[PDB]
Amino acid sequence: GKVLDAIIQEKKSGRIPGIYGRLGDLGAIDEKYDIAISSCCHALDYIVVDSIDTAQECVNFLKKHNIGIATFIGLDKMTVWAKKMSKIQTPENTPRLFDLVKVKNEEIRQAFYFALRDTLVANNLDQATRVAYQRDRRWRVVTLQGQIIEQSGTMSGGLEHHHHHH
Amino acid sequence: LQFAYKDPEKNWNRNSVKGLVASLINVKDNSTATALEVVAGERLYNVVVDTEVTAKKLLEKGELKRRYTIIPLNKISARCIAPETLRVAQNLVGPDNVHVALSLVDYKPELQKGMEFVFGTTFVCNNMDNAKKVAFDKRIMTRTVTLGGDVFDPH
Repeated sequence: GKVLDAIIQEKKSGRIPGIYGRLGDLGAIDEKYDIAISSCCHALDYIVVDSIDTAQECVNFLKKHNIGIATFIGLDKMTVWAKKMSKIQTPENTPRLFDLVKVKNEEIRQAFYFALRDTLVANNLDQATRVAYQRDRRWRVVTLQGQIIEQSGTMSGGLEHHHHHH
Repeated sequence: LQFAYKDPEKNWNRNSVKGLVASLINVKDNSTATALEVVAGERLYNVVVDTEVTAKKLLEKGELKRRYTIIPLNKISARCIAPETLRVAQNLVGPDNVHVALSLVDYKPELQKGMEFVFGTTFVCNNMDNAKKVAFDKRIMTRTVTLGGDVFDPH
């Protein structure tokens, strides 16, 4: 949208150093998981920058020019995840979305862990229900069809046939 | 407007579907409705059902007309405001001036866990000064809504 466009111009021009871009543009995933990740991870639309100072500069820029608002991730705040990304045992060995993200920049990988955490992806709602509702741990689960079981236990879905609307 | 669906299968027990949250609550005092609406937000249009099996069958076979979020009573698990947190809040701004939102609504007892999820995790305060005091207190750190409908959320 207009907001991301404006920020990207500040990056490309070099006026605001330190901008990386929209988080979802900074990694890749197998197309099989496109609906899942788009449905469950709004943080993919956050804008990654090097530091809190750069974030504040972008916030100030957007406001000064009546452009709008965005949410920012500063890589400087992501280092807390450095030792927290190792694979874990999951119900039915269901994949963790985070582990499916392909990215070479290790700082950006930390941002992906912040965004996705231990969200799992299940093949269908049948499996999602088995996986989510463990006695010892409520897992956040998204299906390949974009249905979501939140840790609270709510279950969301419907009108999947319009996911690919033009 | 009621929740509408196609029976997911034969011999469907309609009692398994309770309906939209908004249709299941009775506000105790109309002067708190503005606050409660803000507390619930889009959760007013979550659908309450008995179990995760019923939820799954509706989502898959109910021919639902939009994306719905369903609250299955047998699995829903709120992270509620604890009694100690309320005690601290009351001592901070006065017991007349802060309530757990849940205490402001009536509903059938079978719905308890669903209502704890919608209303049991937010405070309602009389005014902005008190709402800010409660919400951001290091001992409380809990979303708070004023009777005027303003929101203060430490997160």
